[PDB]
Amino acid sequence: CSFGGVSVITPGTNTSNQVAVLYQGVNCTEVPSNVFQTRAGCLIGAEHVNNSYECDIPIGAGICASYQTQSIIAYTMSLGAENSVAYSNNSIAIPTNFTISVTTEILPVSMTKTSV
Amino acid sequence: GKIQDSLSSALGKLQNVVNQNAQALNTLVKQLSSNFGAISSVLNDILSRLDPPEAEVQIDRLITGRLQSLQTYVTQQLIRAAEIRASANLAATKMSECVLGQSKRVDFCGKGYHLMSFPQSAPHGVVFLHVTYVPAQEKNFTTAPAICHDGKAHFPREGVFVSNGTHWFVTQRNFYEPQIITTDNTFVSGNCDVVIGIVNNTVYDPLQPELD
Amino acid sequence: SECVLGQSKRVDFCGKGYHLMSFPQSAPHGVVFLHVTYVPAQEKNFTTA
Amino acid sequence: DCTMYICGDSTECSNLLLQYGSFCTQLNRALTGIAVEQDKNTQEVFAQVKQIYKTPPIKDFGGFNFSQILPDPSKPSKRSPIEDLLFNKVKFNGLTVLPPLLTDEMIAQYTSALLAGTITSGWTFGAGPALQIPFPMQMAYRFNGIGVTQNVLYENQKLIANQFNSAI
Amino acid sequence: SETKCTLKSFTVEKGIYQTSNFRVQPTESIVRFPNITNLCPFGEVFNAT
Ligand SMILES: *[C@@H]1O[C@H](CO)[C@@H](O[C@@H]2O[C@H](CO)[C@@H](O)[C@H](O)[C@H]2NC(C)=O)[C@H](O)[C@H]1NC(C)=O
Ligand SMILES: *[C@@H]1O[C@H](CO)[C@@H](O[C@@H]2O[C@H](CO)[C@@H](O)[C@H](O)[C@H]2NC(C)=O)[C@H](O)[C@H]1NC(C)=O
Ligand SMILES: *[C@@H]1O[C@H](CO)[C@@H](O[C@@H]2O[C@H](CO)[C@@H](O)[C@H](O)[C@H]2NC(C)=O)[C@H](O)[C@H]1NC(C)=O
Ligand SMILES: *[C@@H]1O[C@H](CO)[C@@H](O[C@@H]2O[C@H](CO)[C@@H](O)[C@H](O)[C@H]2NC(C)=O)[C@H](O)[C@H]1NC(C)=O
Ligand SMILES: *[C@@H]1O[C@H](CO)[C@@H](O[C@@H]2O[C@H](CO)[C@@H](O)[C@H](O)[C@H]2NC(C)=O)[C@H](O)[C@H]1NC(C)=O
Ligand SMILES: *[C@@H]1O[C@H](CO)[C@@H](O[C@@H]2O[C@H](CO)[C@@H](O)[C@H](O)[C@H]2NC(C)=O)[C@H](O)[C@H]1NC(C)=O
Ligand SMILES: *[C@@H]1O[C@H](CO)[C@@H](O[C@@H]2O[C@H](CO)[C@@H](O)[C@H](O)[C@H]2NC(C)=O)[C@H](O)[C@H]1NC(C)=O
Ligand SMILES: *[C@@H]1O[C@H](CO)[C@@H](O)[C@H](O)[C@H]1NC(C)=O
Ligand SMILES: *[C@@H]1O[C@H](CO)[C@@H](O)[C@H](O)[C@H]1NC(C)=O
Ligand SMILES: *[C@@H]1O[C@H](CO)[C@@H](O)[C@H](O)[C@H]1NC(C)=O
Ligand SMILES: *[C@@H]1O[C@H](CO)[C@@H](O)[C@H](O)[C@H]1NC(C)=O
Repeated sequence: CSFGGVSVITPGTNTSNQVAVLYQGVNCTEVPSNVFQTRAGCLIGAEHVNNSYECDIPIGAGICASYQTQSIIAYTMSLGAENSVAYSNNSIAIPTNFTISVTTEILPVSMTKTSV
Repeated sequence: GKIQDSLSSALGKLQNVVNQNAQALNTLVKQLSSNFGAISSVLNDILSRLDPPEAEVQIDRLITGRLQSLQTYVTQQLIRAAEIRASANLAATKMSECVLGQSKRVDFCGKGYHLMSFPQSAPHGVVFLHVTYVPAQEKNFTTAPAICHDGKAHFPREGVFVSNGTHWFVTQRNFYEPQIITTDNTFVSGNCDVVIGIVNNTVYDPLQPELD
Repeated sequence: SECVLGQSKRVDFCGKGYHLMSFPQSAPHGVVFLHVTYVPAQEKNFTTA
Repeated sequence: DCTMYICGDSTECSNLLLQYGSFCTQLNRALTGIAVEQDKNTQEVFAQVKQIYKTPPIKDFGGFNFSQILPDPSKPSKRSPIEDLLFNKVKFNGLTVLPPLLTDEMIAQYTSALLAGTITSGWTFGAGPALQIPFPMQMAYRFNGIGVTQNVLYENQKLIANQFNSAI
Repeated sequence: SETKCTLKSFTVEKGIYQTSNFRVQPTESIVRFPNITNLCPFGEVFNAT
């Protein structure tokens, strides 16, 4: 048979109360609008778009979801922008200015000492 | 001034270790109310409606379950402590190499070129504030590997040869600051027919005019 | 970070020899690093002071 | 699925197993944490680049030849020749295998961008914006970093490029 | 609501949560077997002379 987990995708109750549902590795014809088939299961309640954004909520196999266009949508995540270096056999780029930047890094060192 | 805003308005790695420990300690106590296949969960109820020969069999079923649950708690704490230990070992290395030194390792003390680092204490950990240099506002020029002059090939001592379109200078590689090519910022090796990409230009001798 | 996005001076962190550069390739469930290094060769002896 | 591995269909088993408390909830939490960590492993190794960089259509790299490790445009997967060599050498009672978040097409696309960043900009794209430099001059900067003087590269360029090509 | 119950809270933060399982249901019970057979007499076991 087709047994499998059920997952709920929510933008957060402080944004909306709409929801989408993933039936994991179940063929989307035997689940019991927007029914969308994924390599990760059958997704109900999100529409599939053709754009590609940065990943928001990870569904799997390259598919993410977001609350943008509302409701829930599907698609393929974005690896990143697209930069094209003008490389040549006698060209160089040299910086004329700088910025001083400061960032943070957080690390756990301890946990609580318990006795039983 | 922006660190202060972004925090005052992110400590999820510290929150998660607190949450995991509390979620485990609660699961340990919530197991004191399961039967594991006995008549109740209370020893004052098996010692009140059973004679001693029959209450042994029911007390052992509770003992086995509670021992199992305590030992599961103690295994998962060993596995979680071995992970906190590696994080603290990395924090101790970053305190040595980013706070008491300047690191050359790429992306070890921030993103950019490490200048300096400052520590701050947190509830069960440490925050590093990394100060780095980032280059900005680039231009293109045209380059050559060497300059040919008087039949010799000249290479820059610590820079790059660049051209603004009509003239040839030397800069340092990370900040644009052009200089006249002289025999004080270049050195010579060989004749100018083995390098590929040599350009023709004049290398200025400082003594030659000044003396004369 | 340290062998592909920069040049390393840590001994043996990026192969045997003096690290020149490194190239990554993806494997199934893993990564392969091709380290390019410089190895000195054909030495002569001399007197020194 | 703890319940389906233990009992498994039967109903006399489920009510008896209900007597053990949260033993099965703990195990599912433990296995789910492991599976979420496996995607973060891959994100931390491979998604180390802001942009998806491309190599220019020429291949004038000073006599250096990177064709065996650049992507192959005549493929659905767009892997390189050496990445193709590496990939040819390596339902039940409640058990399930989840797929990774990144396809390995995506992983090959991250690796080719890391490669084009290095061949075109040296180490500048790892500290900020990518600044192009010719490959022979970048090789000469690297010879300085190991303490060799940089005319040793320019006077031996062809030999050095041949040795690289044979080693590849 | 099933998510709120799974988390034991009234506010869920953004994420993705495993909430339950889907299991197709089977109908009817087909009992297959073989053809040939006899009434299998016990009348020589319980009724022997
Ligand atoms: C280098 O960049 C800085 C900015 O980081 C420039 O300084 C800014 O100049 C603008 C216009 O004059 C001012 O509005 C800003 O207040 C300045 N910023 C700061 C922090 O003072 C600077 O002019 C740039 N230098 C060059 C040579 O381009
Ligand atoms: C360096 O010069 C190159 C060569 O023109 C510039 O790159 C081109 O920029 C134009 C306009 O942005 C694009 O349409 C081309 O596609 C780019 N690539 C080419 C022509 O190969 C680049 O902008 C210059 N860099 C700086 C910092 O001025
Ligand atoms: C390249 O830089 C040089 C600077 O040395 C420019 O030449 C000088 O330009 C100034 C102002 O235009 C004149 O007063 C000088 O007489 C020029 N010559 C010298 C020897 O200083 C030159 O114009 C720049 N070229 C480009 C294309 O920007
Ligand atoms: C760089 O300078 C040298 C010497 O001034 C040039 O060499 C001369 O080139 C011309 C034209 O090819 C020949 O007729 C001469 O016989 C060459 N003389 C010597 C001594 O080699 C060289 O061509 C210049 N390079 C460029 C690109 O102009
Ligand atoms: C440099 O000279 C030394 C000797 O001072 C050489 O070591 C000798 O090497 C030969 C051949 O391998 C051995 O048979 C001798 O026993 C060595 N001498 C001693 C004292 O042990 C060394 O090989 C020379 N290296 C070069 C590059 O010339
Ligand atoms: C880069 O190297 C490859 C070898 O791995 C070259 O491709 C081979 O070239 C030889 C002749 O030089 C042919 O006999 C092989 O059939 C080629 N193999 C192929 C095409 O898979 C390639 O030509 C080199 N690149 C350049 C620019 O020379
Ligand atoms: C042994 O023989 C007797 C005698 O026929 C069987 O008894 C018959 O049982 C069936 C079913 O119970 C009744 O319908 C008949 O009326 C019974 N016969 C008589 C004469 O009373 C008995 O069943 C045989 N034993 C077995 C194991 O088959
Ligand atoms: C959560 O709610 C508060 C107040 O209702 C609001 O200020 C905040 O922006 C909300 N958060 C999100 C992520 O929407
Ligand atoms: C689901 O079943 C239909 C009917 O056989 C089939 O066409 C479809 O391919 C199945 N789903 C997947 C993901 O293969
Ligand atoms: C997305 O683009 C494809 C191009 O092949 C097209 O066939 C498809 O209809 C598009 N999807 C939507 C929702 O427009
Ligand atoms: C650079 O390439 C050009 C082709 O446009 C060629 O004419 C020139 O000789 C090359 N120079 C070097 C130094 O490779």
